[PDB]
Amino acid sequence: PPGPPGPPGQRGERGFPGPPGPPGPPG
Amino acid sequence: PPGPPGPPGQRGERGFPGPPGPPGP
Amino acid sequence: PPGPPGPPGQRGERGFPGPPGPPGPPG
Repeated sequence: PPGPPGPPGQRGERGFPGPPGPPGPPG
Repeated sequence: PPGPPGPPGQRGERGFPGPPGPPGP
Repeated sequence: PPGPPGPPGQRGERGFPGPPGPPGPPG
C-alpha cells in the first residue's frame, strides 16, 4: 500500500516589523 | 510507493510592532 | 509492506508584517 502521508511542514518564518508609528504631538 | 507530501506548514507569526514615530513638529 | 513515509510538507509562508509602532515623542 501507499506509504504514510509525510509530516506537516515547519512553521514559516516570523513576519517583518511593522511601519514606524504616527508622528509625535507638536510641542 | 512513497506516501504523498505532508501538508504545508502554518504561516509564520506576525511581525513585531514598528519603532516609535518621529518627534513632534 | 506499506511504502516509505511521504516527503515533508513545505515550510509555511512568512508571517504578516507587524503593526505600526507607538506614536512619536512630543515637541
